[PDB]
Amino acid sequence: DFAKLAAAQGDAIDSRYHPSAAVRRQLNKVFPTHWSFLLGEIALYSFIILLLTGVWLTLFFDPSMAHVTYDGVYQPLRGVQMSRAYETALDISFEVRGGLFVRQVHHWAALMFAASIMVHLARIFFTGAFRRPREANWVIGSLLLILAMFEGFFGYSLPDDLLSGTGIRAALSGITMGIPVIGTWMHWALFGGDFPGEILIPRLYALHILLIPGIILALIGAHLALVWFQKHTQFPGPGRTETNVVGVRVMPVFAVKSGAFFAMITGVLGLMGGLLTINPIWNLGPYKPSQVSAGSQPDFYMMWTDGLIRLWPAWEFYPFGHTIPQGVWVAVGMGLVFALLIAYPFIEKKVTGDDAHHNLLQRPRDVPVRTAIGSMAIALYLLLTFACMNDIIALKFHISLNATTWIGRIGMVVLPAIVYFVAYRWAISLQRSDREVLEHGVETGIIKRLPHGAYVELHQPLGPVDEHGHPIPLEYAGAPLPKRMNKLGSGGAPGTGSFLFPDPAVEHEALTEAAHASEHKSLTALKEHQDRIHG
Amino acid sequence: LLSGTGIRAALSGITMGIPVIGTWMHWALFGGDFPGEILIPRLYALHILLIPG
Amino acid sequence: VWLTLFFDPSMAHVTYDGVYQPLRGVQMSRAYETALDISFEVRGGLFVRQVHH
Amino acid sequence: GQPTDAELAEMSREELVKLGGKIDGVETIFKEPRWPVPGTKAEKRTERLVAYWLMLGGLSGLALLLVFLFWPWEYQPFGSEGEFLYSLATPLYGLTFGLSILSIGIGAVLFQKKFIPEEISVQDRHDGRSPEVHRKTVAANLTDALEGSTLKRRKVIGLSLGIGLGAFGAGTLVAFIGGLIKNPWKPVVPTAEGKKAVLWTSGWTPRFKGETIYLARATGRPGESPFVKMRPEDIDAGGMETVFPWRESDGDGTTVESEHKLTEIAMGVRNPVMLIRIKPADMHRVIKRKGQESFNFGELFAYTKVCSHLGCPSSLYEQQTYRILCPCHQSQFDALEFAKPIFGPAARALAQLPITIDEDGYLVANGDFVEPVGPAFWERKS
Amino acid sequence: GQPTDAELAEMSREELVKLGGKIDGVETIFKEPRWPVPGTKAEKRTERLVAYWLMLGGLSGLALLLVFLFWPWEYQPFGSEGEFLYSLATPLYGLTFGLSILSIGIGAVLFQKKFIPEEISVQDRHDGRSPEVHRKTVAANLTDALEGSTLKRRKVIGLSLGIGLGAFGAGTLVAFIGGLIKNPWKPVVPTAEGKKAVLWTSGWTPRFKGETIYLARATGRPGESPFVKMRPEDIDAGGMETVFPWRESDGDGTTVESEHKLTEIAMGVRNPVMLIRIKPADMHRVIKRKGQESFNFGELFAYTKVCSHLGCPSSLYEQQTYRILCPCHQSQFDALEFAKPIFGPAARALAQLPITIDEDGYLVANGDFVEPVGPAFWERKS
Ligand SMILES: CC(C)=CCC/C(C)=C/CC/C(C)=C/CC/C(C)=C/CC/C(C)=C/CC/C(C)=C/CC/C(C)=C/CC/C(C)=C/CC/C(C)=C/CC1=C(C)C(=O)c2ccccc2C1=O
Ligand SMILES: CC(C)=CCC/C(C)=C/CC/C(C)=C/CC/C(C)=C/CC/C(C)=C\CC/C(C)=C/CC/C(C)=C/CC/C(C)=C/CC/C(C)=C/CC1=C(C)C(=O)c2ccccc2C1=O
Ligand SMILES: CC(C)=CCC/C(C)=C\CC/C(C)=C/CC/C(C)=C/CC/C(C)=C/CC/C(C)=C/CC/C(C)=C/CC/C(C)=C/CC/C(C)=C\CC1=C(C)C(=O)c2ccccc2C1=O
Ligand SMILES: CCCCCCCCCCCCCCCC(=O)O[C@H](COC(=O)CCCCCCC[C@@H](C)CCCCCCCCC)COP(=O)(O)O[C@H]1[C@H](O)[C@H](O)[C@H](O)[C@@H](O)[C@@H]1O
Ligand SMILES: CCCCCCCCCCCCCCCC(=O)O[C@H](COC(=O)CCCCCCC[C@@H](C)CCCCCCCCC)COP(=O)(O)O[C@H]1[C@H](O)[C@H](O)[C@H](O)[C@@H](O)[C@@H]1O
Ligand SMILES: CCCCCCCCCCCCCCCC(=O)O[C@H](COC(=O)CCCCCCC[C@@H](C)CCCCCCCCC)COP(=O)(O)O[C@H]1[C@H](O)[C@H](O)[C@H](O)[C@@H](O)[C@@H]1O
Ligand SMILES: CCCCCCCC/C=C\CCCCCCCC(=O)OC[C@H](COP(=O)(O)OCCN)OC(=O)CCCCCCCCCCCCCCC
Ligand code: HEM
Ligand code: FES
Ligand code: FES
Repeated sequence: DFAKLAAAQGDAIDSRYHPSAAVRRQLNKVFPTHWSFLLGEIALYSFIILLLTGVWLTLFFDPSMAHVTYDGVYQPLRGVQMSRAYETALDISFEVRGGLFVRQVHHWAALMFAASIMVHLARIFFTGAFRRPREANWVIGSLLLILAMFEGFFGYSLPDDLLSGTGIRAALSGITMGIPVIGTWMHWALFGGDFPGEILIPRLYALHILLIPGIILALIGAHLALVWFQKHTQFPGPGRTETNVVGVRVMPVFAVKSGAFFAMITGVLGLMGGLLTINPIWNLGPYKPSQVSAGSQPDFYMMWTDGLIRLWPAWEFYPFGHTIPQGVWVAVGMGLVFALLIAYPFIEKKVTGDDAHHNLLQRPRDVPVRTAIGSMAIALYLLLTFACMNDIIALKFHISLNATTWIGRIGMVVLPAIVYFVAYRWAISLQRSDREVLEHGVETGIIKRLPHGAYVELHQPLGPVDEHGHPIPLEYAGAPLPKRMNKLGSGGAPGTGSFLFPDPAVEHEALTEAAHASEHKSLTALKEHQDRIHG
Repeated sequence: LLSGTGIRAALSGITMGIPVIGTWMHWALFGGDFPGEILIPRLYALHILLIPG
Repeated sequence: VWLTLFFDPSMAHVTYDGVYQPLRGVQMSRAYETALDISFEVRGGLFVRQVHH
Repeated sequence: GQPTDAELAEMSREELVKLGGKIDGVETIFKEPRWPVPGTKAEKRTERLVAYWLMLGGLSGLALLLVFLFWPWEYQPFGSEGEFLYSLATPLYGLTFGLSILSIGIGAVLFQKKFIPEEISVQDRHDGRSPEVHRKTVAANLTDALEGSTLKRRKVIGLSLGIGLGAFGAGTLVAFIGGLIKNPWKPVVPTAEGKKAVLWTSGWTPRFKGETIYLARATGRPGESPFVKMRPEDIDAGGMETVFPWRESDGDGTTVESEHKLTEIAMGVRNPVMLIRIKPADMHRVIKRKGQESFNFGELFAYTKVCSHLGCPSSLYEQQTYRILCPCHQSQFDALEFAKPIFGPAARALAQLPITIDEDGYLVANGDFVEPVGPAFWERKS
Repeated sequence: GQPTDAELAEMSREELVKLGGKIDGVETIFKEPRWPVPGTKAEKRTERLVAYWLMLGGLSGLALLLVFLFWPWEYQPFGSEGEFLYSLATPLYGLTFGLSILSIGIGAVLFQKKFIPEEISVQDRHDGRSPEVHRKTVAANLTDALEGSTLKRRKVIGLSLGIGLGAFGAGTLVAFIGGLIKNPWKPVVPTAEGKKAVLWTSGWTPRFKGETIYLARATGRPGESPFVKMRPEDIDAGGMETVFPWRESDGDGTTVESEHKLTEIAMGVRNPVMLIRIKPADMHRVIKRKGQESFNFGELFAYTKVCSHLGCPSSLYEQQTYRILCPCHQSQFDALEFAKPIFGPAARALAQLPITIDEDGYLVANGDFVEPVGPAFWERKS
């Protein structure tokens, strides 16, 4: 009697505790059903998969520089001195059932985590979800992005590899020693000595499996709690206002679709871990200061920092008996990048004057200057990433390596400007298109007038039509406009039988008019609620 | 010496004496015989992240 | 957290060659070696591990 | 406007759901089932579709279990029967797992989009500026806690608590971080000129005056005799060889005392050097640095491999251009001239090792680098 | 019974605190200040007392800082000038830190107990069985979510989702734990009788038929020649020596190839053995096991050190009692008889190594243990 068991368990729960009101509030919480609001969930799900795979990895990983000869199964690396970290990474890859798959899905989850964090940041920035109520949310999310970047750095640096080791040597060691007053001291504190200090990988292992994941988990908890209680913002729409949330309740629909989305994201990541090879360390010999490779790139989320290193033009200053190497330039650049990213909402409000409580998102077209600035920043980030990749770009796409370096150097001040101008004008022209639709109706096929030979596109008005043909223009309300009669009530009733065979006409008619009734009922309910809010 | 002797007693002997799956639990925890080269890394994971979490 | 910043979990055998004279040239694991390093060659490391225990 | 003391008994499920929405500030508008018409076969087809997706997920999960437990996993040497099975083993694990969970997710999404009823529930958002009753009551509670405590009236306690907390925090933070803080300039590395700091000294620093440091070539032999003495004749015009600072005392790796000295030589960050043979025809284009004019032994030039910018090895030697390129950040150093950077982030030249030949003709270092060799840092160029 | 729309403006702090308590179900009774009478000098003394405690905390925190920054820390070898300072270095760190924070805590407690007003606030506890409105509305919401979803009507979906989730769960859990699972009976250790399991084989198992396995004494020499061949004359009546299975191929630890075989010998769990010289007077009290009657060489008996119960070494030896005691759990084995347990948790006798002397008189195992030597397990005694 599962129904009786459920009832008895509910009564016992509500007697021991009293979660009825709280649970009802959680279940009844309404979440907007916009697709772009799942971008953060992608990052959350990738993070969960990262935790689950990282536990498995830590069950088999040994962090240490203790030198050992492999003497494993992988023949191409036998008798070669390597760190125990590399040896156990190879053991995970080869000598544990499914360890290669687990580590590959872990790395793919890391890449998807960074990518989805970037996409979510783009969504919120361009939609203006950081304004008065949620600047703190933006700030903690920026800290979260920085932590994710650096944890991925430490994660692919954990198995001491040739690629990851040379990346560490460059970024960490060089840029740390570069810092003027405390650079060498920071280097010695972090590595416990010179660069190959025998505590580096244990320290990174701790930072990567316990410390940084703990901070990220706490910050994700704060992030999700803030989103939960500062009810999720929404785009302007029929019944959507600054003081309501139009969407679906948590329990019946949102919970089911979020769980299913998590399942599908897990499936995508597992499929990638299977079919796509990620970081094949066995091809990469154990780290040695002398051995190198041509590629020498970090993961894509640090590729922009590496590209900054490459592109910045070797400007070194030599104060009285001292040196200020080119690494400090990039250190300051990264500092500026993070500072501006964290402080943008406050910069935005200082610049514009907006101190209003904003609960309705802005369309990126509707906010041109911010959209232009975001496009400019994305262009700069892409230029830096492809500059880091300039080695492989030059190799495959036959471009001189010097040519790619200087393309990056010039474009990091030219391409941002071009993209800013283009994005600003593009946003304004999207606004112009929206107003054209508002004032003339949707466009359709052309018709030749009866008496004379005029051609008229035979538009379709979206609002009340004047006594004559031309309609009364509507007022823009911040919501997208249907520019195709495709997406309106036109040409949308295929035979509802099946792909290969029809259904009885009675069934088809019943279904089609039932759907018509349901959709017009939804439209009428939204219209009535909209009229009720002010009217 | 002290703590490794304690491990050898409890974790190894007790685990490996269990009738149906004792040796199987021992080998799966230690990655093989008692002094298996993964015991302390596994305990480190368990002790800094997994169990404290 | 402080201890993890200095501890190295591994059975990888090493001769101490550290500061504690009574154990010098003796085969030991990296775990033991770094615990000794915390005790002796890290300022306040002995205190931190003792207050931890 | 009443809590429905006894009407809940006869209130139906729909009425109770509406009441809950009302209490929570949620008004459910157009909660309509997906299949109002009963008995239609489109409903059965959609049912079968979601069932097929869920069953595909289950079959793929069973496939994951069967392949995981029973498949030729385990590395297979090159060109051996079973290599193909091993190569597509992990792909099969990932394919089965991902397909299973993805199909389950697709089935769940289809159930939500086809069977779970459609709603446009609208929740009243009470964001911002809690009602004045709550605000003023919280303010009163906090202010009463602060003032009643009699703080901001015991000046001595106010200052003493601040001093105590500040001193304790200072002591605790300093004791937390002093374990990590180390002096980079503590003289530790022994040298002919007494113990010196690590950054100044590399494997090429003479431990005692007049020590012989051979430019030993690092044969890839796994462990035994990894470094072997080198002769000028071994290199030929337009050739580069990575050499290391090997000492007679640092004999082959057969012993245990050795194979730690050799490991230290191999792992020395500032140790590896590139010995390049400048072509005799191109020897006339060489421009030499101050104090490094006699460093080259005839047409042999020894430059540190460590890039002068962030310290990656600069191994990519290009002959017929005499350019030592670094792969980490694409910086070229003109080997013909003193190895000065003529492109890329680097701004300082690579340190040039003084080389010569000892008795028996083997290549040896004729001294130490006249400058620190790794990447630059604050305490440099003086 | 009204929310005080505009009364809050003139409501005082006490009234607002009472209102908040009322809203939260909290009635603050007897919230009285500690010092109603003003100007008294007992108040000043108590103020100064808490101030003194906080100032002691601050002074001790500064002491922690100064001691940590400037104290003769670092190990001092032994009987060395500075050894006394080092010995109380860490105690001083702990003393200063603990005293500082303890004094801060004492000051805070005294401030709470002497200056913060005393209250006996009583909160209304609404535990158990949320009001029927909430219970029934939650039940209605959950039941509407379940039934409206149309589940428990699509038997094909109900069963397919269960099958899919179960199959995926089982694929995933098996694929998680399967990496860890290893057959303890995979024949891996080579032996004269082919590869055998690790539990069956020890360091005393002859790798090839007729192999010589000397009972090498483990000298404490740090690294070089750790194991040295042994002779019966070395022990004297009532003597115990820990010996290991040393092969001629496992030469001294000078080479890298050696010092790994030797480390394996030292770290072998089942390798160490105790060789006991039974006193000739007491040789007549010896009882011998089935198949172990000729194992002893004259008055030499070689018993495994690993205790038969949980595998700790049984290193303690009592002569004139001939009792091999295990420190882990206080189990004694009668060495005179076959090393059968005559006390403690152990129930199986220690395995007896056959021993003899080869040419030159060096002690060598005359075979292998006729039983598994470590602690017992399921697959044993057959
Ligand atoms: C710092 C910086 C950006 C310097 C400039 C270097 C650079 C990126 C130059 C452009 C590269 C191109 C597009 C070369 C083709 C020749 C060329 C320049 C034609 C004119 C360009 C132009 C305006 C054309 C008009 C039409 C048009 C837009 C054509 C674009 C054609 C292309 C290539 C579109 C895709 C863009 C693309 C993928 C560029 C390469 C970028 C990267 C990082 C690829 C990474 C990558 C590589 C490198 C693999 O080898 C690989 C092997 C197996 C699986 C996966 C991959 C993989 O993902
Ligand atoms: C103008 C205007 C109106 C401004 C608005 C005012 C404003 C700023 C309002 C917001 C207020 C803010 C930001 C408050 C603080 C928020 C905060 C920190 C809350 C606590 C968060 C929490 C719970 C835990 C802490 C998490 C955490 C680590 C947060 C900080 C995240 C950041 C900024 C990390 C930066 C890391 C970084 C690069 C530091 C520079 C130090 C250097 C140069 C180290 C050397 C170095 C290393 C070590 C590398 O690994 C590396 C790798 C690749 C390339 C280069 C380098 C490199 O140079
Ligand atoms: C060889 C080898 C070892 C292979 C294995 C690889 C490995 C090591 C690890 C991965 C293996 C595993 C365990 C994979 C499965 C992972 C997993 C649990 C998937 C669940 C997805 C699934 C099976 C769905 C079935 C379809 C279905 C009926 C769905 C409806 C019922 C379900 C499952 C609902 C789940 C809801 C859900 C995702 C809850 C997450 C809980 C968390 C952390 C946060 C909740 C939460 C969410 C989700 C928000 O979006 C949100 C947005 C704004 C503000 C706040 C929140 C918020 O608090
Ligand atoms: C994390 C790991 C989790 C575990 C997952 C993995 C577990 C897999 C276990 C199954 C694998 C196969 C078992 C192998 C090993 C095995 O178990 O032995 C068998 C035993 O079957 C029998 O007859 C026993 C029944 C007869 C006696 C009746 C006894 C009743 C007892 C059990 C009642 C007490 C229970 C109390 C519980 C107390 C709990 C304490 C908390 C017989 O030997 P066999 O299968 O031929 O294996 C040979 C080796 O015996 C051979 O020494 C070797 O040489 C090889 O040849 C090998 O192949
Ligand atoms: C407000 C606090 C005021 C105090 C300022 C403290 C900074 C001045 C240091 C004074 C001590 C220096 C002289 C005697 C000591 C000396 O010569 O040591 C030096 C290194 O100084 C040390 O001791 C440790 C330095 C202390 C860490 C300070 C942390 C930063 C502070 C300033 C921030 C927290 C304060 C609160 C403000 C923030 C509030 C929060 C908002 C070099 O070490 P070395 O010669 O290589 O030996 C190594 C051994 O030190 C090493 O501990 C050992 O572990 C080895 O690794 C070893 O090699
Ligand atoms: C419902 C699931 C039904 C499936 C039952 C699974 C148990 C039967 C195993 C069938 C495979 C055995 C024959 C082929 C395979 C074979 O011979 O391998 C053996 C070991 O079997 C393995 O493979 C891994 C065993 C699988 C783990 C199963 C985990 C427990 C399950 C039963 C519980 C989860 C299921 C869901 C129920 C719970 C729901 C939650 C409420 C011995 O390994 P070995 O010869 O030493 O080599 C080592 C390599 O295995 C090793 O992976 C490698 O990592 C090395 O370390 C290597 O040395
Ligand atoms: C990849 C790209 C790089 C990354 C880009 C992200 C960084 C943030 C982006 C842009 C910031 C600069 C915006 C442009 C600032 C406008 C200047 C001005 O002249 O002020 C006029 C305003 C309107 O006044 P109005 O009554 O609307 O009348 C209309 C009058 N014509 O005045 C004000 O309130 C504001 C006065 C001063 C505001 C200070 C803002 C900057 C604060 C420092 C933060 C760092 C800045 C980094 C810059 C890159
Ligand atoms: C939170 C975000 C995380 C990110 C972005 C991340 C990223 C990465 C990446 C990219 C790798 C390289 C894997 C490879 O090269 O095969 C890695 C390795 C590793 N990760 Fe993480 N990780 C995260 C969380 C975790 C957690 C929570 C744990 C522990 C529970 C963990 C444990 C490990 C271990 C042990 C390794 C080394 C395994 C190996 O070398 O193959 N990671 N990480
Ligand atoms: S690391 Fe060599 S040029 Fe930058
Ligand atoms: S360990 Fe020897 S008696 Fe228990």
